[PDB]
Amino acid sequence: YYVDPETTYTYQQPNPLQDLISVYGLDDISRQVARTNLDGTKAVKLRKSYKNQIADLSGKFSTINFDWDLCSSVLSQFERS
Amino acid sequence: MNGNSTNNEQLQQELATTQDQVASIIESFVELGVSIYDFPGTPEATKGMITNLQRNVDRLYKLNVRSNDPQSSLSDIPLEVVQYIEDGRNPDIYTREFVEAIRRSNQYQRGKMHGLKQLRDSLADKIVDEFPELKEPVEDIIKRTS
Amino acid sequence: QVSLALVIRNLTVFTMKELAQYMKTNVHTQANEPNSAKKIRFLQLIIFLRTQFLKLYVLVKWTRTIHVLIDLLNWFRTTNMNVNNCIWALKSSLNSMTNAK
Repeated sequence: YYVDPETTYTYQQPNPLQDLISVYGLDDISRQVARTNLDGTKAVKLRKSYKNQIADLSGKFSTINFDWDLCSSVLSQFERS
Repeated sequence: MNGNSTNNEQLQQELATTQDQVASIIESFVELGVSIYDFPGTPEATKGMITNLQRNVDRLYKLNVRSNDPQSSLSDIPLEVVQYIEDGRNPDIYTREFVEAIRRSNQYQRGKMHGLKQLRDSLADKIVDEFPELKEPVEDIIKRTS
Repeated sequence: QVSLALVIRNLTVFTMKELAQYMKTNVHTQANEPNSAKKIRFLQLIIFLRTQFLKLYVLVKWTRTIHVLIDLLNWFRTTNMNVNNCIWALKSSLNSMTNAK
């Protein structure tokens, strides 16, 4: 009854059965931040936030219309007092 | 292929320049804070403070101008990422766990696809077996699905 | 998608507004307050602005690393809740059609 030879359904693209990571050559970043290396050992220690991305900079991150000349002069007068 | 590589190189160079400028701004701010904390009040120190403030303002203005260029290659950060990065760490466990959930979802998808495939294969086989007269549409059904 | 240039411009505008407000407050603040407290407040404001600019620095570094993982991640998420929505729609359809049974 509903068998229509004119109604053809095409495969969904991209196919989830195939390796969707390698479809567009998207393996570099996945390998970069992979859970484990090819041998299964842990690559780097893992944590949560962005703090360790600023550790190289100097500092102690323990806890994580307009007249510029006039303001500079005011600050200079305040400091000289 | 060459155009994509050239665009990537230009974007990387622009981002490296922005990174260097912001690092210089941060270093200048650190020096400004150090001078403020250890300010002796001498006129030379006051002139140095004024010069440092002017340099910081000029650097910030230049960064704002360059980063706002429509032709620059700079032109997603979800709020959940901002919430997660507020915990004083090295940002890896969020990606680890969420990629693990992604892989679990993908494995579930593949397993359910295999299960459904075997389901409809067996159903087609038995419908052909006990109902040969409907065998011809069933294969077409596969052609309608596959 | 939010453009990085717009975010940078908004951050710079907010920094300028905060600096202008701080300068104005120091202007109309009575001179009886010691200069040490004003210097400490200015240092704290500078530290906060530096922290915001360092967050922008980290975002810039992330974009330099950048989208491939982000694109795959978003596509897989979309597939996941599309499957979940299909399951929920199936359950709702059966619940509705049980009456017609």
